[PDB]
Amino acid sequence: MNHERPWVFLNKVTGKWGACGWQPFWKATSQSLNYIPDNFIALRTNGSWVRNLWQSSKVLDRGLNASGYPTVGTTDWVRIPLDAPLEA
Amino acid sequence: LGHMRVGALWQSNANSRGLPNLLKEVMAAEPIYPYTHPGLS
Amino acid sequence: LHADPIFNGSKVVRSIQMMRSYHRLPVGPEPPHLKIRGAPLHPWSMYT
Amino acid sequence: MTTPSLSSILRHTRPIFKETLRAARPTLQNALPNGFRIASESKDGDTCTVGVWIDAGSRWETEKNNGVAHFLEHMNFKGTGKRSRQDIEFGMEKMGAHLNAYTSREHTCYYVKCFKKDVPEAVDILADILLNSKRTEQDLDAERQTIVQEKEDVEARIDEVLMDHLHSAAFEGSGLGLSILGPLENIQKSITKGMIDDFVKTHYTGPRMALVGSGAVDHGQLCDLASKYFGALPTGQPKPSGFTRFLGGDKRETNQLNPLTHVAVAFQTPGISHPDAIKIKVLEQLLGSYSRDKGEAAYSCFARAIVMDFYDPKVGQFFRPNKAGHNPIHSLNAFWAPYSDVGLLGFYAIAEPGKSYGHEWENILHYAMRELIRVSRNISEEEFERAKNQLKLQTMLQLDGTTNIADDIGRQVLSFGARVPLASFFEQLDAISREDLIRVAHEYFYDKDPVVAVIGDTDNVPEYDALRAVTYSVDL
Amino acid sequence: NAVGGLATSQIRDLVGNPAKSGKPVVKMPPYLKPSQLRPSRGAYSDEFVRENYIKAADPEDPYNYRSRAFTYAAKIPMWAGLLAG
Amino acid sequence: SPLEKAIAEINEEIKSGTPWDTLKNRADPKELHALKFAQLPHPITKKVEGKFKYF
Amino acid sequence: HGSNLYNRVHGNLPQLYVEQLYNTDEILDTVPHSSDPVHHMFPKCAAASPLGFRPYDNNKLWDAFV
Amino acid sequence: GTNPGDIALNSKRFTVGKFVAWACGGWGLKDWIFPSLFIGRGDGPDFDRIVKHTLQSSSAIEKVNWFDSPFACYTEWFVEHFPGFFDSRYRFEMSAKTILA
Amino acid sequence: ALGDSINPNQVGVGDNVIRVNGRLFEVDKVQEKGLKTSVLDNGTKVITLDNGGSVAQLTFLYKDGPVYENIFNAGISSFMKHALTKDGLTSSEYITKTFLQKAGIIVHEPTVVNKSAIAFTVEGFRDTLAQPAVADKFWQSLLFPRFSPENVKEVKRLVELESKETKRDSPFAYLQDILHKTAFKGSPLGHTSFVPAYNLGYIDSNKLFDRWDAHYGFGNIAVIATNIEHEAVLAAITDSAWVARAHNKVGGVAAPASKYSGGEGYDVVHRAKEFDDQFTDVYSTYTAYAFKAPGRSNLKEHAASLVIAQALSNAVSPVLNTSFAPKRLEVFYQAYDTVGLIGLSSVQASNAQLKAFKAALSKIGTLSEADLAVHKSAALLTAYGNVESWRATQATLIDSFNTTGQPLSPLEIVSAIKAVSADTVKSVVATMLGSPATLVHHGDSPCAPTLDALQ
Amino acid sequence: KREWHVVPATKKFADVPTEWPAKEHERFALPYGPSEGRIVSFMRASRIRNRLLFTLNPTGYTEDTYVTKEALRRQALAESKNLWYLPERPVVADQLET
Ligand SMILES: CCCCCCCCCCCCCCCCCC(=O)OC[C@H](COP(=O)([O-])OCC[N+](C)(C)C)OC(=O)CCCCCCCCCCCCCCCCC
Repeated sequence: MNHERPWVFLNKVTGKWGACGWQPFWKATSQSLNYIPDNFIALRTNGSWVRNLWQSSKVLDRGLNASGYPTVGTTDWVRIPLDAPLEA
Repeated sequence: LGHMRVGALWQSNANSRGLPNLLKEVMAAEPIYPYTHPGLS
Repeated sequence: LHADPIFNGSKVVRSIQMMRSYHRLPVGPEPPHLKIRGAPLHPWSMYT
Repeated sequence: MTTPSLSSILRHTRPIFKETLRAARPTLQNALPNGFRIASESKDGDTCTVGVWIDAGSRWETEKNNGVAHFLEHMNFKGTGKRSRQDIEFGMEKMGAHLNAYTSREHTCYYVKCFKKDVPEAVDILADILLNSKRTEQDLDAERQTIVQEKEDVEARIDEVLMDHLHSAAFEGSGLGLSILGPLENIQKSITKGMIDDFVKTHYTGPRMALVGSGAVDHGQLCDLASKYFGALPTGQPKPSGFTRFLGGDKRETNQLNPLTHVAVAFQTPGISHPDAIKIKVLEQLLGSYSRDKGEAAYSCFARAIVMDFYDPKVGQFFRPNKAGHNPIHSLNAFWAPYSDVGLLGFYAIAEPGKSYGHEWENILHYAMRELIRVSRNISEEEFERAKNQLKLQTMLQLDGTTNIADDIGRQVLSFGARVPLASFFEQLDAISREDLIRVAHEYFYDKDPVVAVIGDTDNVPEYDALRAVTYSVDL
Repeated sequence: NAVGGLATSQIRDLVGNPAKSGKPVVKMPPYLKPSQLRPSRGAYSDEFVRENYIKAADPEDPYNYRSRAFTYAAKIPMWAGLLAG
Repeated sequence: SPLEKAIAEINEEIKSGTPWDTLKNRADPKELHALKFAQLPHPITKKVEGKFKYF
Repeated sequence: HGSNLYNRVHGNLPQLYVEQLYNTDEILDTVPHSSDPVHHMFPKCAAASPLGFRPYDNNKLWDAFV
Repeated sequence: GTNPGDIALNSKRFTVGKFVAWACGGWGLKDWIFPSLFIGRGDGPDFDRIVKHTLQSSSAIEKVNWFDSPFACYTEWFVEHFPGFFDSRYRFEMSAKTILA
Repeated sequence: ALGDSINPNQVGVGDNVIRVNGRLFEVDKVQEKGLKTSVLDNGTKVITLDNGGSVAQLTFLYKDGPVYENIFNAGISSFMKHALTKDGLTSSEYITKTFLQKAGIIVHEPTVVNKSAIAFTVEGFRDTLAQPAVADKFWQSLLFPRFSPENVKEVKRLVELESKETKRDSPFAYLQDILHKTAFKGSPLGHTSFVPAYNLGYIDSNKLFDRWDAHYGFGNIAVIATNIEHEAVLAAITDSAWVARAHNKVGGVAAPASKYSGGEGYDVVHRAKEFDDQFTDVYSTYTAYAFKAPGRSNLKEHAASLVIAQALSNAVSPVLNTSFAPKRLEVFYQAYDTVGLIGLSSVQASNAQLKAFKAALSKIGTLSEADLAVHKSAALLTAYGNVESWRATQATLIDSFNTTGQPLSPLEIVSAIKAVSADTVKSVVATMLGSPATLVHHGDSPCAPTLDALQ
Repeated sequence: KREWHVVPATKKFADVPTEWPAKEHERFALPYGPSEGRIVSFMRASRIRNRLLFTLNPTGYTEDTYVTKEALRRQALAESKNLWYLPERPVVADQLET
C-alpha cells in the first residue's frame, strides 16, 4: 500500500481548516501478538506529521494567506502538506 | 545452504534479547555531554 | 565505527514487540472505569 | 571469419547499479499576497540563470486566435513604454547576455543567464518586457512575415510535424490539439492586437507566474525585486478547468519520396499531477530506447522483441527461411507527454520504408503491440529494477547547468505547485510495487484505443483498424 | 549604441540577416485558375464532422468504457445466433 | 530538580489551554472526509468516487 | 532457517560434522551447535505473525487448498 | 496487530479469496448484501482520534525525543491507544535526564 | 533491526544526525580536488577533474583519425570508429553494451574529436563507473579485436548512412568538412572525415587489422574522467586481467603539420535533385568565409582568439532569441595544435555580408583595453557556462589533451580569458588578416561570392 | 597537469602463476577421456537414477556433495589465480530444459 501523506484542507472564503488523510480499513478479525502496527496513515515516516500539525495549528487558526497553494478542483479548499512544519 | 552466518557473535534471537539501553532510547540524537559535561566543547 | 555485537551493547532496544505474558492484566495507577451515555468508548475498555 | 568468438564460451562479469546521492541545497519558495511565486536554488559559482515562467501556452486557444501566444512572444521583444528594442538589446549586450524566450503548449518562459552582479538589471528588463511592453498594430504588421518564415521553417522538421500530427489526432476540439504557431491564414490576416491584448489580460495573472533563480543567486534579493516589480499583477480568474476528450484515431501524411518513415503510437494516460505519474515514468523507462548503432544490443524486452526478427533466420519446417537483408530500424524511443489534465504515453519508431508492399512494418507493429500486452500481463523483477534505476539516472541527467536546473524548478512550480525534493522523489520511487506497475500498464494499454501518427511511405504502415485489433489477444 | 567600440547592431543588420531562398514558383496553366480544380479538402469539413459523426462527450467516462461495453454486448447476439444455428 | 522544573512549567502552560480548547476555526471531520472522497482520486481505483463505497 | 555449516565446520570439534556430507539432513540428525538458529514450532506462523500476516492467504490457490 | 497487505487486490467485489472464504469460512452473502452491519467501521488506524489526541497534547510534543528513537515507527498506534501519550513520555524522558544529572 | 523476528523498520536515526532546538541536521565531511594527471608504467595516461557532482563521464581516447590517413586509406578511421565497438575476441557487442546498459550506464556513440582521436565515452553515476568492470570491457574492446567480415559489412552500411545523413541533414557540418579539405590542401588536416565512395568497397578486415597493428600501443590510449575521484579511477583501470594478458608495448604515431588555402572554391551538389524538399532544405548555398587563427599551443593567443570569436559571434547573432528562430549563420573557431580557423558560415551569402564581416573583424583589431572589457566579460560568461557543466568539462579536457597533450581544466581557461590584452588581440588579428582567406564555397548556385570581389 | 606521476600498471598481477600449461594439468590429468564409466554416466543423466546411484552406498557422498575429476580440476585451477586461466561459463538452462 502506498497512498498520499496526510494533508490539511483550508477553505479561503470561510477561512476554516482541518487535517485529513486516507484511512485504510479491513474486515475485523483476530489480531497478531508479535506485531505493533507501523505508521499507516503516513507510510514510511517517523510520524512527524502529528508534530507538524500541532505546531501549525496556531499559524492556521490565526489566519494564513495561502494563495500560493494549489486548490482542490473548483472549490474554495487548498491543500497544505505536513511534510515540514508550517511557519510562513 | 542459503544465507549462512559467519562467526558466533550475538544475535537477538528468541532465547537472548539483550539488555536494553534506555539511555540511547531516551537521548536519541541528543548529546549526553550537555548534561554530564555542562558548558564544555 | 561499529563494534562487535554484545548483549548489553549500546544498540539494544526494549522488547515491546514480541509478546511473552499474553494473559496478564496491566496494573498500576489507572483511571476509574467511568461509564457515560453516548461518549466515545475509551481505548482501554473491553468494548470497541 | 576464421577468428573464434570467445565471448560465447567465457564467463562475463556483470556490473551492478549503485546510485550517487549528492545533497543539493533546498529549493526555497515564497509567495507574494498577490500570489506570484518566487522559487530559488542557490549553488556555489559565478553565474546565475534568472527567468520568469508563465503558465499560459497555446493550450487556451479556440482556432480563432491560434498562434496568438507565439505572436505575443514575438511582440514582447519589440520595445516597451520605457525602453525600445534597441535599448533592450543594448542592455543585454552590455551585460554580455542573451534573453531567451521559449513557448510550449502549456508553459512559456523568458530567461537570462548572467553574472550575480546583473541580477537586478535582468529582473528589471524581464518585468519591463512582460508587463510594460506596448504592442501596437504597426509592429504587429511588421512581424507577420517573419512568423510566416518561421512557420515554413518549423514545418520542415519531421519530428515536430509528427508530434503536431499526434496531438491534432488525439485532442480534436480543444486547444491542446492545435499547433503552436497556428494556421498560416491566421498568421497573415486573423491575429490582431485585440486578440493579443485579450490573451495577455486573461492569462498573465499573479497566481500563474513564477520568478525562478538558479545558481549564485540570493533568495532574499529575488523576493525584494519580485515585490518591487511583480507585486501589482492582478489576481485574475483561475486557470480554465475543462474536459479535454481523447479521440483514438490516426493522422497519416503520405510522402513516398521520403527516405525514412516515422510512426508514433500513443495511449491516453492521466495528467502529470495524478498519483500514477511515477508509475507511468517507470513504464516509459521500462520500454526503453534503441539506436541503430547498438545492433542486437537492445537492453529492453520491447526494443529487443522488435529487433531480433531482423536477425532471426526464420527457418521453418514447411516454409523457406526468410531472413531480412539488414536491420532497417533507425531508432525506437518510448515517450510520455503529460499535461495538467491528460497524457500521451507511447513509442516513436523510425525505420526505412522498405520494399513496397513488404512486411517490415507489419512485423514491427505486431511485436510492439505484443510486448505492450505482455507487460500489461506480467513484468519481471529484474526488468522492474532496471527501469527504476534508469528513471533515477534519467531524472538526474536533466539537471546539468543552471539553466536546466532553473527550467526544472519552473516547470515543477507551475505544475505541482512546488519543486519535489529529489530525495523525496526517490523516496516514492523505491516504494513502487511490481503489481502496481502491472496494474497501471494493464489499465491504459490493454484493449484501449490508440492514436497513431505516420509520416512517410504509408504504403507499408498498417492502417488503424488492424492496429485496433492487436491491443488484445484471444488467450488474454 | 557601440558595445565595446563595435556598432554591433549595424553589423547585425548587415551580417545577421541573410536572405532566405524559398520554393520555386510554379506557373499556373490558365485552365487551373478556378479554385475547385485545385482541391485542398475532401468531402466533409472538420466542423461538419464535429457536428454529425463524433459522439457526445461524457466527462465522467474518459476511456470509452460505455462504447466498448455496448459494442461487445451488441455483438454477443450475432455469435449466439451463429452458434445455435 | 529538572524534573520538578519541567513538571511545574507544564502545569502552568496547560492553564493557558491546548489547541483542542483554544482553536476556534476548525472544520468538522465529516465535512473534510466528504470533501476528500468527492474531489480527490481514490488511491485504489485511480479515479474520483462520488462517496464512500465498500467495494 | 539458513544452515549453520560454516560455524559448525569452523567450530571446536569439526570431526563431529564429517557425517554432514553423507546422506544426512542437517536439522534432524546432526549434532546441535552452540550458535545454531532457534527453531520454532509452526515456522509459517512464527515467520508471519511478526510481520502482521496470518500464515495462509486465501487469494493464493495453493494456500487455500492447503 | 494486523497488516492488511495489499489493499488493491482485496478491495474488489469478486475475488478468489472471497469465494474461498465463502466456501470454507470467513465470508458470505451477508457481507456482500449487508456491509454496513457485518463489515461496519472495520479495523484500522483512526485519523480523527489521532488528530484529537495530538491536539489535546501540551508542548510536551515539541520537547520529546520520541521521533528519533527506534520506536518512532509506532507513533500513531501509541498516539491513538495511549491517551495523554506525549505528556507521559516527556515526564519519562525528563526523569531519565535528571537521573543522569 | 539486527534481531530475529524484529521489524526491519525498527531502526533509529543514524549516528551522523543531531537534533538542536527542534529540527534535525546532519554531519559529514569534505572531498574533491582540482585537475589531476598520472601515467601508468605501461604508457597509458589518466586525466581526472573531480567537481563533486553525482553524474560522471569516463572516456577512453584512442589515437586514430583523418590526420593519420592517406589518399588510399581515406575514411578507414571511420570503420575503426565502429569496428572496435562491434564484436571482439573476448566480448561480443551484445555482451558488453547490454551489460553496461542494464547497469544504468548510458553508452554514447563513438566520435572523432579533433580529427586525430576516437573517443569512446560512457556516462553514469560515479559509483557505477568506478567499478572495475566497465573499464575492463573497454580494455577488452581496444586490446583484443576480431574484425569479423559480417561486422565490417554492418560498419560499411553505417558509414554510408552517416555520410549521406550528414550531407542531407547537417549541411553546415558537411560545409566544415569541405572547408578543412580545401583549407589545408596538401597537409594532414585537409583529409576527409567521411569515407569517399570508392573506399566504401575497399576497406575490410585485413586493412583494419593492419591499421590496428600500426596503431597498437598503450601510448595511443588515454583515460579521462570528470566526476570520479582520481584514485578510484586508478583502482578501476588497473584491476583488469586482460591488460595483463596483452602484449606490453608503448607505440606512438606522429603526423606532420599543416598549411592553409581553402578557397574561392567550390563543391557542387544539386540538392533539389538529390533529396525530397519537404523535410530538408534544398534551395540554399552554404558559404564558409574563414581566416587562419592560432591553435591551442599558445594559451595566451588561444584565449585572445576565444575573445575575438565571442565578440564576432555576439555582434552577428540576435540578442533576443525566440523559440523557433531559424539557423542561418554560425561563427566558428576550430582550434588545433599550432593552427586553426575562424570564420562565418552562412546561407545565401553576399559580397556585402562578407565585406561587413571582415570589416567587423578589423574593427575588433583596433579595440582598446577599456573596450575589450565587454567582450572579455561575454567570453567569461561562456567560459563559466562551460565550467559549470560536466559534459562541457569532458569536452574541454578531451580537446585540450588531444590537441596539445597537456590537459587544461575549463576553470584554467577562465583565468586565461581575463588575462587577455588589447596588444595580444591586436597581434592576433594582424596574424589573421595577414594571410589569404578561405572562401570555401559549397552548394549549387552561381551567384555565390568570390574572393576577388571581396579583397 | 604539467607533471605526470608514474603509477604501476597491474600490481595485482605480479607474483601470480603465469605458466600455461600450469602444474594443475599434471595433477588432474584425464588421458582416458571422461572420468566416469558408461554405466556411471548413464546413472547421472537422470534425477531419479542419480538417487539410486549413491543410495547403493549406504554411507557415501550425496548427490550434492559429490564432485568429479573435471570439477576438481576446474576448482584447483580457479583457486590458484593463474593469469592464463580464462573461466568458462557453465551451460545455462532455461525452464523447459531443466
Ligand atoms: C453446417 C453448415 C453451416 C451453417 C452455418 C449457420 C447457418 C445460418 C444460421 C442458422 C439459421 C437457421 C437456424 C434454425 C433454427 C430454428 C429451427 C431449429 O433448430 O429448431 C430447434 C428445434 C429443437 O427441437 P427439440 O426436439 O430439440 O426440442 C424439444 C421439443 N420437445 C421436448 C417438445 C419434444 O427443432 C429441431 O431441432 C428440429 C430438427 C432440426 C431442424 C433444422 C432446420 C433447418 C436448419 C437449416 C436452416 C438454414 C438454411 C438452410 C441450410 C441447408 C443446408 C443443407
